[PDB]
Amino acid sequence: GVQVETISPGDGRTFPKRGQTCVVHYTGMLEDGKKFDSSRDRNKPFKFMLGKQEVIRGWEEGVAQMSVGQRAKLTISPDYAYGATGHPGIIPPHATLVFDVELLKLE
Repeated sequence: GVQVETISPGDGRTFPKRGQTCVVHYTGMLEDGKKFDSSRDRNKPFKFMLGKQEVIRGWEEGVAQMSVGQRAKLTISPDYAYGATGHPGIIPPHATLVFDVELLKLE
């Protein structure tokens, strides 16, 4: 399902763990390449404890594969995201997500 892909290498070491405050700039675009979200546009770094289940399952799972300082593409499967439900008002149901994640810093 989810198929996170390395873009550019990080430390190659510190993968995300339980309870860590993951910190990433990112953007979010559909399969079509149409965007729906940007971390940077806000210019605010995005922060989330991993395993907290506060996010879509694919984000919760696939970020862990990334290293600190790594840039990576999250081609998250819809089932691991909003899926058939879809994100109301934004993401149409059954749409694979594509994130240009950059793991700034685990915290």
